[PDB]
Amino acid sequence: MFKEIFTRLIRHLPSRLVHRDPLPGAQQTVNTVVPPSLSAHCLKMAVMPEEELWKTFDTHPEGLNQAEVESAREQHGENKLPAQQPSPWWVHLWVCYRNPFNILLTILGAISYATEDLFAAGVIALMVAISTLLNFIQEARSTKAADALKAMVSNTATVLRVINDKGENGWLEIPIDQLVPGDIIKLAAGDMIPADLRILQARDLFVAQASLTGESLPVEKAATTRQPEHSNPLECDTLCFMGTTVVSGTAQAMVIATGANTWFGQLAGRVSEQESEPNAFQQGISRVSMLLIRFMLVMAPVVLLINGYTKGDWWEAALFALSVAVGLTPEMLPMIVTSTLARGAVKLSKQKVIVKHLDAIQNFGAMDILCTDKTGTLTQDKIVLENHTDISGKTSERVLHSAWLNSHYQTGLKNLLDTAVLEGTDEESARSLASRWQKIDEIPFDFERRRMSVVVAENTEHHQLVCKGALQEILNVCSQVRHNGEIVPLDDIMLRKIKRVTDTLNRQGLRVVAVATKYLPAREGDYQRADESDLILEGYIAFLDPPKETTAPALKALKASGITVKILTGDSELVAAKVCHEVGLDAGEVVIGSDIETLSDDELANLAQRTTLFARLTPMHKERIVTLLKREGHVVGFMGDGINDAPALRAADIGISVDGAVDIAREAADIILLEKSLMVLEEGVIEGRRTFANMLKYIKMTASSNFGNVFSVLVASAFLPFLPMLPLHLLIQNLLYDVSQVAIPFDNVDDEQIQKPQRWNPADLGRFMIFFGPISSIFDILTFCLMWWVFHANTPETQTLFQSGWFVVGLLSQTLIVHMIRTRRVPFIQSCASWPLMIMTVIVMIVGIALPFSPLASYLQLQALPLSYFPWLVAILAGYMTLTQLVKGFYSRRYGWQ
Amino acid sequence: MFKEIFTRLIRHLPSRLVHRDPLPGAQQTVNTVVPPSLSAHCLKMAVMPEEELWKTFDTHPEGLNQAEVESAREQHGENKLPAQQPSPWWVHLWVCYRNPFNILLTILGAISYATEDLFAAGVIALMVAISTLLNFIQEARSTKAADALKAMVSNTATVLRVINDKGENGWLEIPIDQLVPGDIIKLAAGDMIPADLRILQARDLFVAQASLTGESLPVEKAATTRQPEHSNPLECDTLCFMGTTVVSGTAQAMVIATGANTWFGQLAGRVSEQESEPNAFQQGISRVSMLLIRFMLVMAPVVLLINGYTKGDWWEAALFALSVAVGLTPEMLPMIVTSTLARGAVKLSKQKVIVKHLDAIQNFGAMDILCTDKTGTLTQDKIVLENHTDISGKTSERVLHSAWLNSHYQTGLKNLLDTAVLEGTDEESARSLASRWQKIDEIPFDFERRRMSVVVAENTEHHQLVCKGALQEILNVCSQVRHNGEIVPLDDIMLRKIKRVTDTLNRQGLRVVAVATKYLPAREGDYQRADESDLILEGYIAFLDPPKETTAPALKALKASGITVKILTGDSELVAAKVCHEVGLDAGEVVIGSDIETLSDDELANLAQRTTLFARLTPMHKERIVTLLKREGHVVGFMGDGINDAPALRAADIGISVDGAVDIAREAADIILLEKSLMVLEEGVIEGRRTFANMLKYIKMTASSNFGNVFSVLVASAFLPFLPMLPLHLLIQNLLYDVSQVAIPFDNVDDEQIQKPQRWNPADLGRFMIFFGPISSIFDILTFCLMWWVFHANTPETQTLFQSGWFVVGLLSQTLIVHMIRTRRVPFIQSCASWPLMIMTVIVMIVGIALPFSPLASYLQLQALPLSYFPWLVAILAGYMTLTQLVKGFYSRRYGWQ
Ligand SMILES: Nc1ncnc2c1ncn2[C@@H]1O[C@H](COP(=O)(O)OP(=O)(O)OP(O)(O)=S)[C@@H](O)[C@H]1O
Ligand SMILES: Nc1ncnc2c1ncn2[C@@H]1O[C@H](COP(=O)(O)OP(=O)(O)OP(O)(O)=S)[C@@H](O)[C@H]1O
Ligand SMILES: [Mg+2]
Ligand SMILES: [Mg+2]
Ligand SMILES: [Mg+2]
Ligand SMILES: [Mg+2]
Ligand SMILES: [Mg+2]
Ligand SMILES: [Mg+2]
Repeated sequence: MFKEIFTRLIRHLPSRLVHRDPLPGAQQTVNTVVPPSLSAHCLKMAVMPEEELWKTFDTHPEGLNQAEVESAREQHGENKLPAQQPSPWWVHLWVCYRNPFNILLTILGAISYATEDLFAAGVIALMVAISTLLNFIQEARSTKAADALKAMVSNTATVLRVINDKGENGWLEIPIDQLVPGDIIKLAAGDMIPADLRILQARDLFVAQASLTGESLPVEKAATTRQPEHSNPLECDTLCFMGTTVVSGTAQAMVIATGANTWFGQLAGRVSEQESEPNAFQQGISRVSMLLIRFMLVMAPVVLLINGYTKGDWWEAALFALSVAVGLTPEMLPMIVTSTLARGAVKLSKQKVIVKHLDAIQNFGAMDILCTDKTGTLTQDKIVLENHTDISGKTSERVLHSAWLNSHYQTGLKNLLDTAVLEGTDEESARSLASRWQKIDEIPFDFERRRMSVVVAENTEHHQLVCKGALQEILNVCSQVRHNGEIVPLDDIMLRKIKRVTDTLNRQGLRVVAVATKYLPAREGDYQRADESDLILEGYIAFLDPPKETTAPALKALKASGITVKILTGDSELVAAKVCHEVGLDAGEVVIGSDIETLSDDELANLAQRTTLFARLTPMHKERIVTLLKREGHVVGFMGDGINDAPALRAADIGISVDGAVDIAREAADIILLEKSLMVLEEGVIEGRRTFANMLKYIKMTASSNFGNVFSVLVASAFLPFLPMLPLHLLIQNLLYDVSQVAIPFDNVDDEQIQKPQRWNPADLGRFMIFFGPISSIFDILTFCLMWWVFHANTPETQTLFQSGWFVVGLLSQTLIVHMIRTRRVPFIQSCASWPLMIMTVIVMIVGIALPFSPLASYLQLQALPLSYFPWLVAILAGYMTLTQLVKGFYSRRYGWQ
Repeated sequence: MFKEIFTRLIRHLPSRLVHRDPLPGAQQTVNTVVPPSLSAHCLKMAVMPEEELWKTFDTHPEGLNQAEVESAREQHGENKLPAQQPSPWWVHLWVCYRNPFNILLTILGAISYATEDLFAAGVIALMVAISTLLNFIQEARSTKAADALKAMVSNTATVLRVINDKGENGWLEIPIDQLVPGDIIKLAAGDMIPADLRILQARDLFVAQASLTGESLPVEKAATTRQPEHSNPLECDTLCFMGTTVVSGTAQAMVIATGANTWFGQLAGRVSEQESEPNAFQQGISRVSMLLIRFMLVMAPVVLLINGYTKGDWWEAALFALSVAVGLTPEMLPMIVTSTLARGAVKLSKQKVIVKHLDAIQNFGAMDILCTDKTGTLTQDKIVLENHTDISGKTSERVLHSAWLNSHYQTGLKNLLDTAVLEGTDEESARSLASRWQKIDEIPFDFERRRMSVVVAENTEHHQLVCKGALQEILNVCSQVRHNGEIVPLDDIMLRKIKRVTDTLNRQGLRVVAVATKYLPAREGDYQRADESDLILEGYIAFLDPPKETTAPALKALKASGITVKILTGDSELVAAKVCHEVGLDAGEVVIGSDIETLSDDELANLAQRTTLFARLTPMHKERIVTLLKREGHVVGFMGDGINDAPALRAADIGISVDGAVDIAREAADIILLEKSLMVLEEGVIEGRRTFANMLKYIKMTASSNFGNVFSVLVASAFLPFLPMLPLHLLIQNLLYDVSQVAIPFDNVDDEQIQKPQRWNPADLGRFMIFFGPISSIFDILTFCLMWWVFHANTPETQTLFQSGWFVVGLLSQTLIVHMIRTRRVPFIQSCASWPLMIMTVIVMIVGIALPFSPLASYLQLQALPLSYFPWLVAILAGYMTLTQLVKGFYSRRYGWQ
């Protein structure tokens, strides 16, 4: 067979609904080294004086009004990737109609009924047009809902603009897509860079450029270029590129690039190609579409040739065969995937879960392994008990004052320790310290040395450096200690005693943060990491973060569902073990990052397979563990809300980030939780499994019933001198069945199907179709025999009655078999469908019954049915339902439902 | 007027649905001193030898089988109060039909249509029968649901019985109602006494008889009488009465009394009278019923006299006037109160809230003040951090071992301290201590000395007494301390230093529990409270109970709703203040129980009005505060789950107890929470306010529309030579309107109405009826004019058309005005009714508009309506709706909706 390139009937969904966003910010290291044309304009803008910058981008210090921003947007464009542009509705309607199947339907109908048979081909075009509008309406509604949901959780940028429209200006929050070139914004810690910026002013701005330059260390950014030599576009100290984050400090800069014009837009190579590889969901959809196309190509030509050879009317035979094959078209596949999931997403929106792109739900339904960090999930972020002790254990006010100095002047990410220190310190001493001391510089949290430091001064002759951080990192650089109120050198015995005391504190669940203070003479030169040496240790603050009340029940529910919960923390092993024991999560053996840093990939994969608590991990360690976990059929999902957690989020099959997080974590994630709760995640997982099961059920039903009808009519034409149904009748049946199925996304789901992770095998759909098709065909042949013999529809002159008869049964069959195939169990007693499904089933059955007796039946070439047909119809329906219910067991035993 | 005794048409609901349970266990001190006949049988049973007890009650040590327990139940009766017996369904149907209004309806119809007018009086009886069956069905369904809900949370008793039916026996759990006389059960701490018991065996059984004997101190209970002199039935040491609780110890006893035969059944005086005083809900229902009866007595006789004088047919006039007055009958009042609330209760069942009796919902909707205890609600019961230090502060293993000895052997109620001590202690030392030491006696928690004590021994020569409790109570009795590993006398300076250290610990949120140990020579004599003296203090265990994560948001929501949250704790003031500060609840000034023990009632009432945190309270203090809080229009609800919290629960307007609590707290409470969560309580409060608003709306609509029709027909008969409607048509209209209103309990409620506590004023119903009645009357007179002039229904020979005309619009008015009166806002845009209400409205409108064209119309004396009447009825309906919407503003401004 093969010839996949020849087949082009598949219509793929837009790249926004499925597949991850093509702009993670980092992606991968480029090899083309960008185009040189851009990295001359970048350098020029870096060195271009600020005074003439206003005229270049037509920007004023006050800001931009509505007209100016609109003109800039129209001129330059939108701050979005090209793949993120929604199609116009008329384009969407046209592409939803120009598909080969509907065009061929209309052309063949016109050809068959061109000569002296008007109103026979006009209505057959009307029916396919109604089907096309129905599909377009469903797709448009679902896409609009999904796009609205995605934009609900989007990164915001603070821009001056004009509020009063008279020049009053202010500060707003808008999604990054609306940032036009030549716009003035301000930046703070935790806010990602929305677009390429020219730094206008900066106070201690430190940003993380590891996405682009590959260096984990933060890089300074000054208002004016302090670096000596330019000609390195990425390393210029006055420009910040999109996709980077502000580690610390404050700044105000002007937008200079937007959309593809940004460095990441085209220089990173994202715009060029970068569309060769699809994901698992797209591959499964493509497999299903190819299966349906193969089925149609195998079946429909046989019917066409048989009818044409038997009756001699090749055109009518082709039209009828195409009408039969309509039910198996892949054009339905978008709708389902677009509609069902979207509905589930809406329900997730009511459960404090926002899904960015729909396909993640599949992974979100098969997340057997869940890697999370303890604080925020396992324990409350707010700390209840904190005491500022000294080496001897006595309470020290000096340690608390130094902690306040280091936590009130720092401009980095806000920490639970910083908030607790600010709250605990009394107001009077707070004012005294604020008046006495003033900031001179800042050394941000590099995350390698794990030591945040701040330099302050109260006089122009001496500077005091105060640093906090993990106990071991502080101790590695301290030289002196204030034990007993004297500056005694820190000996090995004192270090061992401190380690014993801190281990005792940790085993109780108290984390330890040390504070060190150093005095230096007045120095104009800016301080760097090298100055953090020979520090005088002051004390260690012991604090407790209580485990959340919901943590234990949520973890129990998660492990009952089958989601193996693993912890990848970057704190002390003892604290993590105590937290896991208190929350009831078994820890087994802890594994430090130093060990895994040397093991082989296979050894680490096996260890992660047989481990639950990983402590003292670098972000590279977390990414490596997440990547190596997905080595044998395991779909691992990571949950992080840090600066460096974006690579880990992208590495995992599904990334989850809390709404109250840094902007990069939200942007790179796939699912956004409105709060950091495990119970919310568990409920969302249940709902997502329900939604995926509903979509699979929809596809299976609509494929199986149509294949059964195709088989029915396939073995019918040899012994019939007329068409068993007219193509118009088949189109009516398909439209009414689709109207009935509209409510399937709202169907209930059996608890058996959502008790385990779902592994979707597209190949199972073919076996399901083959098993559940001929059951309808047997009773369709029975209906043919009933019409031919009992009711004497033996001649073409009385053909129409024949057709009408089968029509009714067919429709009702397609409308009733649903209620006996949406289970592994016995319907209506052991399980029931949702009310909307019942309502639609009743409505469609009533319409199908009334259609032969409707006045339009003569227009639709339908003849009224005699009353003797009704008991036979009921008997056939009951027999079909009973037969399928009894035969479901064989399919359950042979292969299984899930 | 007066003559309230003469009026007896009001039907009261059964005493189980409304009003508290008449068996709190304690009630009040009796003055009749019981009947002497019972307190001779009680003494005889106390002194009657155990060997012959088996034959007296026909009980075997192995237990009782199904036949024997059934025979005993049939002979003696059921373990329930007489007021708790549900009525038989046939009795319920008969009492729901023998009401005077329906009987007079049938009698007057028969009298009017006795002579040559059959099939006219038979059908008028059929309609009232159908209405009676509808009312009975609704009442029966709602009562069954409420009774099922009440029995869900009921006290259980562990009884041997027979499981295998072959004599294997075992231990079961059955609601106390099934405990027949001569049944063998076992008792544990926290289980209330289900019925009068004869103690067969007892290990250190201590029970609280303060309900009966009024003594707070626990009383011993031995298998054989150890007291010297009998003839005091309450103080006999071998019998336990119903309504008492087991403070500590274990026992196995035999049931000797059941139902009213128990001491509390009739000797307490509960059976005799004790039904004079109703509650607020019953008084409001009675006021509404009296209002409706007075309105009927004012209106209907006038119509009867006018029609009888004008037309001369007194019997038909009386029939018609009674049919008009049907809509204002109080017979609907049970249904509503029985149905609506029940529906809400069902929803509360899905929100982990179980309502025992329906009336509490009203109080549960007006609970402006909520008194609760901190632990369990404010903070999690489980404690995260605990360290067993000594006086010098060093960690002491001896203190932990003594705590394990005192917490593993005690049989009292489990404490979080006991659980934490048991878990913290290592298994090896646990086994060593268990093997080394053994119990000799026990001194339970009297709650006055606040010191639980246990005496153990490792040799037959020395006994060690170990006691824990609050720090101050332990220190008040200690004499020596093990400071620095020596037995040094406890001086004042050491006491002051310990107090300073413990206050420092408390200010951080850590509670302090001290442990004292004493040595005694081997003494056979049983130990008492007097032996707790000259104890050697060992150490104080410091533990932390973290505040719940949901506490702060739930408290914020509660205070936003208007529920003032007050705390009545019995712990240290500093700990309560720290907890309140951490959870965000403002504390202001703490108040100790010693101060309030001396203040006057008015002073204490004012203080409680202007205070939030009460610490160091006795249960009497809590009861006094709760009682004095309800001194000015305040509905105060208490939440407790302790032994002594039952009087406080009964004192409050509404009592709330958690499902996981002692049996007495659950039994005496009014609402049972499936978990100790404030968010659940807040959601339940919102739902209960919704339910009460729905019931009030139902009553207001069904009264106002009927009064409007009554007024309409009242000023209509003078200028009409025929009845404006037939009584049969009126009955049909009322039945269809009731069918429409069936779904009102499912109506949505505006958030404005449930944003504040509800104060139900029955007198407002009359003003609402007077304001919203004549609007319907104006358009009814318009309909009369339309029929008389435009359609020329000027003679009795063409009377029926007239009637039929009005019929239609009449019904539609009563069916449509609903949608424009269930608001203070504009309908269908600013607020909408629930879908079931819309469905019922549409169905009833269709039925009413189709009845004149139905074949039964001739049977119902109804004539088909000309098509010209349809635009007129549509215009009349639109005008009536618009007029009501416009004039709603005047009613809202003059009085107000809520
Ligand atoms: N700018 C900073 N970036 C990262 N960590 C910081 C920073 N400043 C201080 N820290 C500390 O370093 C720890 C590293 O934790 P992360 O794993 O990066 O994030 P997290 O949410 O705190 O999860 P944990 O700490 O591993 S339980 C933080 O918990 C802080 O105590
Ligand atoms: N048998 C007992 N009955 C009552 N309290 C006891 C008993 N044994 C020990 N206690 C202690 O006495 C305290 C009195 O608290 P209660 O108010 O009666 O109940 P509670 O649920 O603990 O609410 P608290 O303690 O006031 S926050 C308990 O918290 C225990 O620490
Ligand atoms: Mg931001
Ligand atoms: Mg600097
Ligand atoms: Mg069919
Ligand atoms: Mg019990
Ligand atoms: Mg004893
Ligand atoms: Mg009316």
